[PDB]
Amino acid sequence: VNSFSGYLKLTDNVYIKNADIVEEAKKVKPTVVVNAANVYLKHGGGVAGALNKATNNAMQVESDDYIATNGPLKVGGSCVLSGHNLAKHCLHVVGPNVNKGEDIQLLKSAYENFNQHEVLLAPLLSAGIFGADPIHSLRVCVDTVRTNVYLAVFDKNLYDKLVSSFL
Ligand SMILES: Cc1[nH]c2ncnc(NC[C@H]3NC(=O)CC3(C)C)c2c1C
Ligand SMILES: [Cl-]
Repeated sequence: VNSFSGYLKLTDNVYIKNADIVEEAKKVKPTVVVNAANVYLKHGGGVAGALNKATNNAMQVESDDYIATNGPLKVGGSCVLSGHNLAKHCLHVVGPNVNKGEDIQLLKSAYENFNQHEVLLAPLLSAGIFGADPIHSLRVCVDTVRTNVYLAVFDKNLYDKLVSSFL
């Protein structure tokens, strides 16, 4: 049993809810919140910009130190950093950005990072301003993630479409 409330069960291990991941994290304080990151951990917009704002820019400060030490992530890669006031940990995962020409086959590699954590709160990778089809992102998620993933979908219209089209 966990504290996630109001989710629709899609599969054995995947759950979905129309919710702002920021407000959901502040309420649940999960062990792991997933950020829709880029390789430079520049959290300007989309989910990343929103999560960072909720930490009062502490996420960005920590991220800049991480990059100064380690260099950029790989597309499809991830790193674990602090969850600040939102979660114990933040798993920064780089889905491919279609508006940059990045290979969509890397979306599966991106979701594989979730399997290193028993339970996570997460957005659909490469959705929103990353330019991929959210229906496809949900499908890759279901077919790749084996640990327990709670998806927060901000847009109500999109959430309804994702549920009604789910096979
Ligand atoms: C403030 C905020 N909270 C979120 N919580 C979950 N997902 C988010 N966006 C990623 C993709 N999922 C969507 O519904 C829209 C999308 C960009 C296609 C967000 C955002 C921008
Ligand atoms: Cl986003």
